Amino acid sequence: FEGCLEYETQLRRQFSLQHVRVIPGLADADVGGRLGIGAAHMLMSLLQPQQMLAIGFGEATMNTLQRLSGFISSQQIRLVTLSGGVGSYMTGIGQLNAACSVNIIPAPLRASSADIARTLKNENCVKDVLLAAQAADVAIVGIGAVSGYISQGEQLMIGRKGAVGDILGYFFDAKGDVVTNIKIHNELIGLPLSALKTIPVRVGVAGGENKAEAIAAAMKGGYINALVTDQDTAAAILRS
Amino acid sequence: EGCLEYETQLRRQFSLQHVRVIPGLADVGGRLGIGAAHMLMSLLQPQQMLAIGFGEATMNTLQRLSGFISSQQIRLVTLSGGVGSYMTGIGQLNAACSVNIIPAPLRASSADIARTLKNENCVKDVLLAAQAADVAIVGIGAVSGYISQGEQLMIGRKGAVGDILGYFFDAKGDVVTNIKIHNELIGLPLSALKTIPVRVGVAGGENKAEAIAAAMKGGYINALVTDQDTAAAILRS
Repeated sequence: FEGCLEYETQLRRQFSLQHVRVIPGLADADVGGRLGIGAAHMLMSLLQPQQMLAIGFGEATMNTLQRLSGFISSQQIRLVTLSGGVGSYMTGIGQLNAACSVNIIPAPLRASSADIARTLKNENCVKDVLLAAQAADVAIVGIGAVSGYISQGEQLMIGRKGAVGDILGYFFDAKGDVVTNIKIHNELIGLPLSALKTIPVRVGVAGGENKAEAIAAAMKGGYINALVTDQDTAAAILRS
Repeated sequence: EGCLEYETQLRRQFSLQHVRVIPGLADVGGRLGIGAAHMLMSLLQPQQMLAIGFGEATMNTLQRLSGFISSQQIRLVTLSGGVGSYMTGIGQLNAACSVNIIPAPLRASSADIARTLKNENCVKDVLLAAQAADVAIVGIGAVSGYISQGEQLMIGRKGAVGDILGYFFDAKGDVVTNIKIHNELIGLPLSALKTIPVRVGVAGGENKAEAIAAAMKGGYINALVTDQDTAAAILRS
């Protein structure tokens, strides 16, 4: 039969990934903390001293930063937020050393209207951070699945419009294309997915079998070109 | 030293609640941080809320207060936008500390944009939290890069002597009313800061005496941490 190493090889070839790690399904520990540890080990090998790491929001990325905090200080890694929201990055940034360089988009995650988001993106202190993010060497993001900032109603319509998952709040369909008649898209302050693709090494950290279709789609769209996930999710991706 | 005597005079002359005057007597700003952290350690009860301004005296203070903030579970909230400008201070706390940050720039490119930003739910929520704080800790600037060299010159021409949180006031302590940066700032205005019951100003340097006196006369702070020479200067203001 087949195990984690074989799932890594298959994922790597099937989605043309640059790096993949697949962690075993059960252990004496919950998946999400173990995803963090694994994403952290992958980033430690990928990042060179003084390089720049763009970070998304969410529990998996915040767990990852925690595990990476020592390497971040020791290796002088500069962190930059991929999205607005400020406070949503504090569980991961809090663990860092005071001398660590962190560049934070000083704006909300989501504006109340598209005109307001467009205004805020043009504010110099925000535009500067958006450019810095797009220029990073490596990115780490979570991946949400349609299976705080979005109402129940919006979530239901996002799904009716064919979204399967999101990165940074931007929703894409089963083929990996951004769903284009979704209003939240034009209201978000951070980097759009088309800009995220500038970053050369884009690591998704995500798991739960429920997320298989979203993770697959994210790779088919090109948004991530490296993956950290778990055994069961990997299997499900491969049959997607 | 003559420190207790300056404390008494300052307290009486400006009707202050608490005052500390540190010896003259070389690392001034470092010792003001110590001073103001000590004052805050005696004022804050467990789980109370501290509103913080930006600048180095305040960020210094925060470093020295960091273990008190953990063990007494002090909740921190930013008085202004800017985010990045608070990071040297908050980086020094651990990750179980509660820190509520205004998610917006310090200054918008126009007053309409400031006003739009202040009405965003996520900004407005933090502004209210800030105004509801138990104690505040701010620096005081003296007219003696969020602002042009050109702007700074016109701000002095308009009769400002000093600022708190980028809000400039004249020698009597009144907010200078024809300065457009005021309507571009995202944070709490000074009139709102005055809701907070204990408002501690931490500032020193003889050149700041006029600004510091004025801040007191306008009621923006009602507690002060400063150094001996500055105290002597304020009192002769």
